[PDB]
This record gives sequence, structure tokens and C-alpha cells, in this order.
Amino acid sequence: KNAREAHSQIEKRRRDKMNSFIDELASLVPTCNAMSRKLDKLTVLRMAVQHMKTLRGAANYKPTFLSDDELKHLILRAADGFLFVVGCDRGKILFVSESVFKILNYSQNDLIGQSLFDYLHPKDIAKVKEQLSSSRLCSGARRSFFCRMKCNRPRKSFCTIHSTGYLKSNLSCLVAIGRLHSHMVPQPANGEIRVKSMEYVSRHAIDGKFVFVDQRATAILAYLPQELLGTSCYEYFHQDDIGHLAECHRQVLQTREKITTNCYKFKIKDGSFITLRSRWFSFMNPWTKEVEYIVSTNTVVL
Amino acid sequence: SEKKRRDQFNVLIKELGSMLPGNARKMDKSTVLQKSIDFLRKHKETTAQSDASEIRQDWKPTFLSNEEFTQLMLEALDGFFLAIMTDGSIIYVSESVTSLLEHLPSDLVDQSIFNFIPEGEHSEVYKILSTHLLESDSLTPEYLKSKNQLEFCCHMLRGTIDPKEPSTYEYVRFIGNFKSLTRVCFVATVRLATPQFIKEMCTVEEPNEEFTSRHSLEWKFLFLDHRAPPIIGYLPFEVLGTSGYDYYHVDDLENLAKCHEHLMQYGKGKSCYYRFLTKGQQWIWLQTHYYITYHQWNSRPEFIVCTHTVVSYAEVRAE
Repeated sequence: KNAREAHSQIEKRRRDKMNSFIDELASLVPTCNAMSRKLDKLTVLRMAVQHMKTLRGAANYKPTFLSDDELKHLILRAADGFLFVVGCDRGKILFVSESVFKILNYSQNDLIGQSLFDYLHPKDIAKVKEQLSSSRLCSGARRSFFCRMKCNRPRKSFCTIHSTGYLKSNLSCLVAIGRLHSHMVPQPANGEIRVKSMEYVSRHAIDGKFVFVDQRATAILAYLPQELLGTSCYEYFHQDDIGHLAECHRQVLQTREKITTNCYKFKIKDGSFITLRSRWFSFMNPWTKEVEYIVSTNTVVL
Repeated sequence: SEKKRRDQFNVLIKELGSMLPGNARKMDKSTVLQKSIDFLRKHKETTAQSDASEIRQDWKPTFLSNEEFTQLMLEALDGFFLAIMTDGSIIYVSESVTSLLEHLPSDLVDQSIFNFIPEGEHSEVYKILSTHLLESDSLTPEYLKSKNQLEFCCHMLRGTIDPKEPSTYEYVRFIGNFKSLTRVCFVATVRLATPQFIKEMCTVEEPNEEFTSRHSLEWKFLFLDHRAPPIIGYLPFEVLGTSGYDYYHVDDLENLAKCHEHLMQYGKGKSCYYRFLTKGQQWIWLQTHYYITYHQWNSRPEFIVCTHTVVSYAEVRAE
């Protein structure tokens, strides 16, 4: 009716305005906008409410007062290195963050789809392969290792990258973060404040040959483990220290007590020397009554 | 049916509006939709014009949850989350703090952060915290404003298992922002400057995890059951024939040897708490029950059966 008319025009105008709002809203929502199929108004509204939850919504692994977006920015601002996902089967790089270009000087496009092994130092392909062999991120799924990866523009065609990640699954893959660590030690500990010193553990056969070295050793001495293993500790000691050290060696074989060496110089990979101090003991296997190895805790000295 | 869709619609609109910033709580469907569109839009605009280009960078793969990406990144970065009132009172801290600084979250929460920073560094840090005060428009999220972003370095006391060792510090870097609460606090990712490549796994994610091995009379692995790989990473063939002692933490060797002597003597035993090196280069804390199996006919020792329990850092430290 004529009377009801003006009112039903207010109704149609409010309805059209509302629908246009829902369409705009939908275009702003990633989830909604993506879908090719048209969405129902109530569903666009539900999805928009959930997205809005991730932005301002609404403690397990994050404080209750932070939204998901807040947590994301908080983490990315602190981020370093690059994330990569490699297929365990064939070693194919299924993904890599653009930050990789900063590290290796390769872009995402360069790497995605390639075989990870084409970008490793040949002497590392095997070790990394061992890492990909498979066994809410569980301790057993964790992988962590150094290797040398090819840098685009070069003696500097490789850089030592440490990767920390977990094996993940229809396809099994490694999701990891690779970081390029700075070797040298700036901010040498101040006098006022007792700071924890850097250390690494090595184990040695009776005659001094490296039979084990821990991951921290690559960080400190720049050698990869396979480079030290099977070689004699005496190859690395500075000649002025060889005498003293051999004397501690001979002594440590004669006792079950810990022996602490004097400071000494150790030749790292670039041929320079750092200063270490080691605490040694000959561990005896109580089942065999035989010395299993000399266990050495090596502390970097300022 | 129209009343049901109208009511569900109203519920959605009211929920949407409740999430809207500002003092005024607008109820008008139209107003709420307008303001929600404005918010999402200012958020795309801001996240596209931010200072840190790292926030726009492609980092996390779609198939990876936020939770897992956060755990992974924090591990890789030797970092934990920390939220402290401008007062200096810690109100939140990530579980990973335990593997990085050897404090339990309960040691930190409801405590002053200054108890963990050398006194010489107190005033400066006080400044950082007290100085910055900002008012945020409803339209623009506080954490998106450059003025609210901040980084600074200082030392933080490490916890310990033995009180004897002298107080020892880690140089760390706070990367965080100021945020308002329903007071004002500073929330940050705290990263250790000294990379930690090998750390202790301080919580048993599973309610309880357990696995079995058998060792020879030389202490070499002879058996590792199907429960072990999801815990320690290694498949049996990777450790079989290798000495158990290769996997123990240096500081535990001595004690473990003593336990084994006791075992050789009595035929049964329980180890002290000790650390075992997983394939992924984490120390997990274990406690092991042992017994020697003897040959059915000649009665000589044949092998040792070991039942390994994974234990939390809280239990190890408690005693």
C-alpha cells in the first residue's frame, strides 16, 4: 500500500546496504575471498568472525592476552635464518622462505623444486641423508645438524649452516630453520658480570685421536665433525703447548680423576688459533674394566 | 525459520562488534559492519606499509600450524616469550625458558625481572620500561605502531641444579612491544646471544613415555624396542653394537658407572636421573630400571634388561 511504501523502501535500502557490507567484508577476509564458489551471508559472517578472532580474539604456548596475529608479529620480528621444507624421499625442496636470499643468495624461485643435495658440499650429502631417514613435535622427530650449503656468488661458495627442525608428514618431510652463525666472539665477558663460557665436548681414543665431537665444536672451531674424527688432537695443538698437553694426556691415562690442563692454543679451520682450557678424564667402562675413551670438556678462554 | 536466521545473524554481529576496539560499544548491525570493514582494511594497509619487511615475508608453510611454527622458530632462535608489567613484574613466560636459562616458569611468574638482572643494569632497564607510554587509537593496533616497537640487551641470571656454582649470566636481547591490558605491560621474544646447539628437553609432552633396551655385558646395545625411536630418534640398527656410554652426558658418566657397579653386584637396580642424547641432539632426562637376565642352564649373566622412563625437569630438580 502507498502508506507502507516509504517503509518498504527503507527496508529494501537497508537490505541492499547490508548485502553490500557483507560483500565488502568478504573481499577483505582471506578465507572467503579465495573461494571461487559464492558464499552464503551467514557463512561469510561466521568466517569473518573467526578471522577477526585471529586478529583480536578472543597459558599453553602463548599468553592468553595476545591474539594469534600479535604472536606472529612478535615471532617474525625476532626471526633469523630461513625456513625450508625438504621431502625425505628424494630430497626435493618443497618450500623455502624468501629470507633464504639473504643467507645463500639464492631466491625462492631458484630453489623450490630443486634437489637439496645439489646445494650441499659433496662431503655433506651423506650426513644430511642420514638426517632425513625417518623414525605437538615429538623428541624423536627432531633433527639438528651442521652442513655446508652452496652460496650463489663466491672459497666462499659454501657457508656453514646449522639447521634445527622436525620430521613431518601424506608425504614425509623435514621442516627446519637454517641459520648462518657468526663464529668470532664479540662482547667478551665484562669484569662485573660472571657470564657462562662457551664449551664443547670431545672424546678421544687412548692415543689422542678424535672419536667424537659435539655440535658445539663446529660452532667454535668451524670444523665439521667428519673433519676432526679420526685425526689426532696433536695436529691442532700449538707447538708451544704440545709438551704440557702430552704430559696431561699421559697423566690422565694413569688415574680416574679429572685433570685440568693449562690454557693452550688450538688451531681452528681457517688456520688461526683460539685459546682453550680442557678438563679431561679417562672413563673406565665398569663392565669391561677397560678405558673406553678420554672424555674432554673444552672451554673457550677469553 | 526466518526468526532463527535473524537471531543467528544478530549473534554473529554482536560477537563481531565485541571484538571491536574503542570505549563505545556500538550495537547497530550497520555500524558494526562498517567498523569491522574499516578495521580489516586498516590492518591490510598497515601490514603492507610496516617498517619491518620481515612481517610481510613468506615464512610459514600453509600446512604448518601457528603453534608448531612458533615452537620451531623459538627453538631455532634460542628464544622464549616473556611478558612483564611496566612495574617489572613477570606475568608470562614460555616453557622453553627452562631449557634456555634453567628456571621453572613458576620461578619467574609473579616475580620481579630485576631479581634476574645484575643490579648494575637495573636503572637503564627501569628507564626502558617506565619511560615509554603510548596511547593507541582504536583503529590501529598498538603492536603495529613503530613507536611501540623496541629492542634492548641485558644479562639474565641462569638457574641451576646446584646452588654451589656462582651466579652466572646469559646475555640476551628483548625484541618486543608495549601493550595495554584489560595496566601496561611489555611483551617480547627474548633471544640468547650465545647460540645453544644442545639443550635439555625439560617437559614430557606425553603424559608418560617409556621405552626398552637390552645391553650386552660390555654395555653395548643388543635390543631397542619399537617405542624408542619416537622418543630418542634413532632406529635400532643405528645404535645396535654401540656403547650405551656414547649417549650419556659427561656429567652423568661417573654416577651411571656407580649405578652399574651396584647392578653388577645385586642383579637389579634403579639408576639416578640422567641425560640421554637423542638423534636430534637434545638431552632427555631419563630414569632407568635394570635387571640382569641369567642363562637358563649355566646361570651366567647373558644381558641386561633396561626400562627407561622419561622424566620432566621439574622432577629432576625437585630431587
